[PDB]
Amino acid sequence: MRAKWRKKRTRRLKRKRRKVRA
Amino acid sequence: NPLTHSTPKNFGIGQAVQPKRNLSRYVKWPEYVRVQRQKKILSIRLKVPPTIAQFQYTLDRNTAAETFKLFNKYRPETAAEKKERLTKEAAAVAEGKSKQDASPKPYAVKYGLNHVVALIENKKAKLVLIANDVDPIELVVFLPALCKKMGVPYAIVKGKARLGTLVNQKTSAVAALTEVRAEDEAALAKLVSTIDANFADKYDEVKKHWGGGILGNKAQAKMDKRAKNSDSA
Amino acid sequence: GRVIRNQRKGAGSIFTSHTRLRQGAAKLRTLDYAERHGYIRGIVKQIVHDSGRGAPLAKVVFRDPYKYRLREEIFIANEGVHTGQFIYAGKKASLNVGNVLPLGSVPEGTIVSNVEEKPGDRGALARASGNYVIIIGHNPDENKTRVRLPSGAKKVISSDARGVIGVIAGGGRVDKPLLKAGRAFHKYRLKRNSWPKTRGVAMNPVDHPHGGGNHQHIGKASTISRGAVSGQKAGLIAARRTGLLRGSQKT
Amino acid sequence: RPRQYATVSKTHKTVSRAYGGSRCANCVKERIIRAFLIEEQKIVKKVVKEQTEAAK
RNA sequence: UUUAUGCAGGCCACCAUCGAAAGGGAAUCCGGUUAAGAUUCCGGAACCUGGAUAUGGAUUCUUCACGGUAACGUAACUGAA
RNA sequence: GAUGGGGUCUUAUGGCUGGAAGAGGCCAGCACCUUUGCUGGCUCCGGUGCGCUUGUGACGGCCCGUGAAAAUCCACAGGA
RNA sequence: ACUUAUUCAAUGAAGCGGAGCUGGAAUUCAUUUUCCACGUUCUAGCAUUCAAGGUCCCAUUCGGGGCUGAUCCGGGUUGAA
Ligand SMILES: [Mg+2]
Ligand SMILES: [Mg+2]
Ligand SMILES: [Mg+2]
Ligand SMILES: [Mg+2]
Ligand SMILES: [Mg+2]
Ligand SMILES: [Mg+2]
Ligand SMILES: [Mg+2]
Ligand SMILES: [Mg+2]
Ligand SMILES: [Mg+2]
Ligand SMILES: [Mg+2]
Ligand SMILES: [Mg+2]
Ligand SMILES: [Mg+2]
Ligand SMILES: [Mg+2]
Ligand SMILES: [Mg+2]
Ligand SMILES: [Mg+2]
Ligand SMILES: [Mg+2]
Ligand SMILES: [Mg+2]
Ligand SMILES: [Mg+2]
Ligand SMILES: [Zn+2]
Repeated sequence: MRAKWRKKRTRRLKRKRRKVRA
Repeated sequence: NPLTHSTPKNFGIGQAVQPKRNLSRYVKWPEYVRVQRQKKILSIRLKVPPTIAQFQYTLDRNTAAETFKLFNKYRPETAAEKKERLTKEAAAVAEGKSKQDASPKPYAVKYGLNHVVALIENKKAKLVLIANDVDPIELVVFLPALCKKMGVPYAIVKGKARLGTLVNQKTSAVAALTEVRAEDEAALAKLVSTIDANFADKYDEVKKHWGGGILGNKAQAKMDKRAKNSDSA
Repeated sequence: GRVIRNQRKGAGSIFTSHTRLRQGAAKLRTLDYAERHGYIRGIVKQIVHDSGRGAPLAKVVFRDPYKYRLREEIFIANEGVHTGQFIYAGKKASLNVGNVLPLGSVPEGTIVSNVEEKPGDRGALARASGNYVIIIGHNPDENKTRVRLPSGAKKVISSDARGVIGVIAGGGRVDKPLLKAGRAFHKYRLKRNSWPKTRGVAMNPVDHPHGGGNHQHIGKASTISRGAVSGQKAGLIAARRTGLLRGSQKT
Repeated sequence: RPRQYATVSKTHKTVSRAYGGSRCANCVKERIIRAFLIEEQKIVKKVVKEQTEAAK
């Protein structure tokens, strides 16, 4: 882990900024 | 300016990690690169018999430029111009019934190995250009001696690809002017007066000289270091 | 007749060396640039025991000069090397116990070990416990050093060859009796299947040249020609002499 | 066990020092001391080897 | 953000695969239940992995926490190659 | 840098609480073709040990024997 | 004797050869013949982000690029035989 964990972290942050873009 | 500092790194032997340098001298190349380099190395480490390196004295770039400028005036007809030519000749034999002679007589450079060899044997060639990079060299090693025997002038020139672009091919490996127009026959004469001096008149002395036998850089430095070692007096 | 035991040894089915508990091949550092133009410093992190080997090993850590990383070489530990010690390997290295100076840069009488035959094979000579190579002399012209080997032989190797300064640790091992087939068993159990050994004279003639007879006896002479063939070389191969060695051997 | 360290927080796996969960406190102390001391020694070696051959 | 995923880049040099139902290894227990099944079904109570994610809490105007001399502590208290 | 005085930590393990008494167990009484139940109580407090088995810890002995590897997971340095 | 055939060995083919700087010795018999060097040795630390700096451009801005830092030339990876 820590690698898929970092990738999940960046995926969640990218989804958060992409949905708050609007 | 007061926030920056000069670190400079000690790139000594045990001091710091070396920077990225140009390691092109130490690249492990593929075998095709290695063979295509070591082949030309081996072709000069050996004493080549004079029939080879009767090549390797090529035409200088000025005379090569002017002779290709001459040869480009006499270029074989491409497919499109040949097609409109033959349609014109069909129309001409339809209207006038001319014996396929409405089209004028061609003036084109003759090419193809067997073709120009037969032309040389029949003494119809006025000037022959022989490419220097033929990969079986035995396709053309006999051509200079044959040209000297038949008395036709030859020139060993750089680029079978250049001859190929001259005759609308990829490579041609040989070219020959067999009949020129009166507008530049004098240019052909002043050109051949230097070409024969470069090749034909130097033929019986290049026939005796063995080329090759050239050492590498490290071995050359080693032998001349031994020379200036023996030069104590 | 059958295929005899020493003839079977070369197939390497059950006669391979048991290499499960070995730390790796104990080689010298590669002669890259630093070792032949200056020196480089490593550190002995741990001195460990190697299975099937009488001499202890030393895990020396160097820095890679071209990439940011750490390289770990396995040296054979010389007698006196301790943990935390700085090992200096190179042409400009100082003459101390544990350093890997080339043999061209050491004076006569220097005691070295793990010596290269040709520069770049990373240690071939004097690697057993307690052994060492003496430097007899140099030849600057025709750059060769003459050395005395543990066998008493005198070799002439390149002065660019390297060697660890000192004596291989673990010396005096064979001065202790094993006292026991069990101890010999446990010694060979981690080297290879070469123990116990049945005498060929106690076998049958299908099994050995010496086998057979109503008494245990060899029969023919036990000295075998060097030009003999496999299956015949059972005995003293190409013996120049035999019997008890009295007097000096005229070495 | 090594997989269980993925479930606990950072407090259970570290202390609040440099080389926290990696090195001992005394080991951190002695390597700090070694760093500072021999960098000072490197400075004084630099200035003395400079000034000797600057004079000569 | 014609848009697909090329071109922008950047990192990386192991270098197939098979090989343990006793080696290594993420995580489950109790009670009950059938003619014959159970750490597998029923009831209750948990745990791990993977993925989505919002709220609370924590932290910040001294931007990425404080306390303890210290060993260290805590609910958290960015960290790529 | 002992003993001593004061603290820090690993939580194997053990204790209390939750889980959880509602479960399970032991009894009593009331019952009825019957599915058969239903209703009550009690389930508490200790002690011992060169004991047996097993796990673990700190040690000590033995070796020319020093007694697997990888996957996997975490942490640290660094400062993008 | 040579090296290019052949053969041996290593490396993630990284520093080969020649010349040149900058120092030391060097005797120079005119002006320099050469020869040695040409960043690391009390200490179980650290050393990585095309490298900081200097300099020159861009169009300044968020930065970007070149040279030097780190001497040139030969592309023979390096030896042995
Ligand atoms: Mg055996
Ligand atoms: Mg026996
Ligand atoms: Mg018998
Ligand atoms: Mg027999
Ligand atoms: Mg017999
Ligand atoms: Mg008998
Ligand atoms: Mg902690
Ligand atoms: Mg498998
Ligand atoms: Mg398994
Ligand atoms: Mg298992
Ligand atoms: Mg195991
Ligand atoms: Mg059953
Ligand atoms: Mg269930
Ligand atoms: Mg807090
Ligand atoms: Mg105390
Ligand atoms: Mg527990
Ligand atoms: Mg048992
Ligand atoms: Mg190499
Ligand atoms: Zn420690």
